[PDB]
Amino acid sequence: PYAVKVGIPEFLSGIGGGVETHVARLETELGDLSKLLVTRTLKLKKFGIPCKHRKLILKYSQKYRLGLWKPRADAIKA
Amino acid sequence: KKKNLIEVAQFLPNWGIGYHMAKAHWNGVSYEITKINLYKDGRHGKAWGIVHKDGLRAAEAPKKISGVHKRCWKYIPNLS
Amino acid sequence: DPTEAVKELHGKILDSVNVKRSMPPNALLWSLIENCRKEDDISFLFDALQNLRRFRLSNLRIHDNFNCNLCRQVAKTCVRVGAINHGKRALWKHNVHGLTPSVASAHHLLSYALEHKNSNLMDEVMKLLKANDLPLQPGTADLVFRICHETDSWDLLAKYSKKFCKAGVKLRKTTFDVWMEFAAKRGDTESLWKVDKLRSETYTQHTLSAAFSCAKGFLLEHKPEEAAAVIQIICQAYPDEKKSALEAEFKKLVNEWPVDVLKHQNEEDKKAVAASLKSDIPAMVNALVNSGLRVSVDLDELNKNEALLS
RNA sequence: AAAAAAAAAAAAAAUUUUUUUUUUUUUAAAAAAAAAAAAAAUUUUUUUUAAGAGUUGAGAACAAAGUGGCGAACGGGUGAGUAAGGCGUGGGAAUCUGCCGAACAGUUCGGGCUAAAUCCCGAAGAAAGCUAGAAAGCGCUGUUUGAUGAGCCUGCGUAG
RNA sequence: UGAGACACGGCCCGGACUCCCACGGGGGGCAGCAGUGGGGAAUCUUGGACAAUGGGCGCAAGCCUGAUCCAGCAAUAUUG
RNA sequence: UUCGCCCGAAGCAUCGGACCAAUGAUCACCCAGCACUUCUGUGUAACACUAGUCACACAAAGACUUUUGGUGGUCUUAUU
Ligand SMILES: [K+]
Ligand SMILES: [K+]
Ligand SMILES: [Mg+2]
Ligand SMILES: [Mg+2]
Ligand SMILES: [Mg+2]
Ligand SMILES: [Mg+2]
Ligand SMILES: [Mg+2]
Ligand SMILES: [Mg+2]
Ligand SMILES: [Mg+2]
Ligand SMILES: [Mg+2]
Ligand SMILES: [Mg+2]
Ligand SMILES: [Mg+2]
Ligand SMILES: [Mg+2]
Ligand SMILES: [Mg+2]
Ligand SMILES: [Mg+2]
Ligand SMILES: [Mg+2]
Repeated sequence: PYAVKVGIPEFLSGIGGGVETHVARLETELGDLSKLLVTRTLKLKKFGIPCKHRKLILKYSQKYRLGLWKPRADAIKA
Repeated sequence: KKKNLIEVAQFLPNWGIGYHMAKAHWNGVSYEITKINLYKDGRHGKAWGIVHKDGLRAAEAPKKISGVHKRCWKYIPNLS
Repeated sequence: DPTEAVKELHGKILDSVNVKRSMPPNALLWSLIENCRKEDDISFLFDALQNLRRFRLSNLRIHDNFNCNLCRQVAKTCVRVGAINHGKRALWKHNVHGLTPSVASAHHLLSYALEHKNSNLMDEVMKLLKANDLPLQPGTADLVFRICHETDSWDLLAKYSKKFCKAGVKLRKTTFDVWMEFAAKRGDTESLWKVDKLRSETYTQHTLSAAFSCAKGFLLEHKPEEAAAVIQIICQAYPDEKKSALEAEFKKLVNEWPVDVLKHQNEEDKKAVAASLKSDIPAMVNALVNSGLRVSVDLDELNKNEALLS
């Protein structure tokens, strides 16, 4: 039920809550999802991501790296 | 709409006494019905059963079944 | 749509069950059964059965299904009016009406199928017997062989005779007579001696109609001597009670047997069998009169049949 | 409309092929609901209605509205009243105490609220069940306790 | 009702004041945080976040929290 | 601020009728069920020549029992 190949856009679309508007900027500046999983708040603040979206991205990065959460594969057809 | 234990036992001879009932997500466990306490509407009630672990009986005296009105129940046609 | 005895009876029940919350007498249910007249009024009866089952478990604490005779009678009432779908719903193993499937309900359905000449209704009733795990019985075999006699269905004969013989049932004499006489109507000689061998395994002494059919099979081989000896030994071992019946069966020879045995042949075989019977059956009548049998036959009906000029 | 594993190389490409387990059916070993239109020798392709229905198989949200539990007696504000039923300080006996810690025993059966319940009523002895998704994990009840609070009383001290 | 209240943002009744009303009748209580009139010589933003600490509910994930934390205004104070 | 009278909203309390509306206990009565009896009807299996004979279920009745469900009475109204 989860996405097999997970990148930055699948991760951010699985988080939801309007945070998927920063897919293009985070692809341009961070590129790799493994870089995003260890990005902290000052770097995301420099990229123009607001407070609640920053906190959501960091929360689900910590959840994803521990196995506690995976993005669902049902968000494949836009 | 999914069926609870009573709404499955209506399509059963002798009200399902003697048959093995299980929840749909259960894997290797079922209850062998001993008494059904039907309510007025015919869709809800209580149930008493004998628990079977891996097709083998594990208890001597029957007990009241939890979650009878949950809409996830089914009967096993092979164990009964 | 409903008959008025039935609307009133249904209500008095659905009113005792629902409003008074007390069990009605059994007589009201049984009179709702006896007063069904049209097809639409047995949906009322099934609604009554469902409500009485719900009340029996809910108030009386009765888990048991409705008993055997009640299921027999609801099936026979469902088929006496003529609603076969709800009639055959009494054979269902899983139903909300508390109906236990029995051999008797299927016997009612097959009695209707015999009396109304319904060939596929065999296939649904027997598939319902197999599906709802009811055992195969000699009376079921009796009714099945009797109907597939009357419907020109040799495939049903072969399939269900294999099923019954694999099931290990003990076929009665009458169904053996029906089998042998229908194989005489069709002309399968090898199957005729096969079922004769099977019945000789089953019973010892021949009866009238089966020695009759053995004579038919021998006459299909144009060997009237063995046929004459067989009907001689079956005529000696009887008293004079069925003197009209044996004459009626000899009228069956001179009227209906050649037509039935030549409907299933090809045209050159129709010519061959017409010539062979025209050579054998007058010699057969003269042999029977020579042996001492006083049998009244009509030899003009040999040429009065419209089939025997093929 | 079943579970697990692999698919990278020659003569427009998402979903299929192969291997092992498993439920059921069909003819004792193998094989694998109704109607319309078409094709082939009963099966296949497309479409409509399925499913108060011989157990429809999984899934997602249900907040959409509720019943129920717990908390809204804490935290926050102000000093109107109050001259002693208050406060400060020290004691007491005639009490209760959710949540929290630690023992023991139980957790049975009927009915009612359009439907149900850990909601309400009744019987014993008091109770209440959920979860094989949270199956020996929560929860409830009775009895002994610790801890924390609360109620009650009182000596002394406390304006003009 | 509740273990706990005779309960600031619960209920019932009476009173004064006040807002709707389709005119039958309903509704309200900043001495919570901001803020406004008024009185006065005179006393502030209709701010941000639940990141920390504390608290309620939940098994958790979390969700609430003008408690708080932190910014804003004012020589009002401070051995700067 | 206090005292004496008149009135008495909501509410806690106390009575009183009331079998009001439930609940409980106890009486009957009616179906229905479990075991039983049948010279009864309707099925299944042998047999017998088509008639017996067992096995069923009859709910088809019977009648003392006993139970589930109802209905109608009582309780010094017994608990709300
Ligand atoms: K916080
Ligand atoms: K100054
Ligand atoms: Mg409050
Ligand atoms: Mg307070
Ligand atoms: Mg303060
Ligand atoms: Mg102060
Ligand atoms: Mg409380
Ligand atoms: Mg109280
Ligand atoms: Mg307020
Ligand atoms: Mg203020
Ligand atoms: Mg001024
Ligand atoms: Mg906290
Ligand atoms: Mg907790
Ligand atoms: Mg604030
Ligand atoms: Mg200075
Ligand atoms: Mg009053």
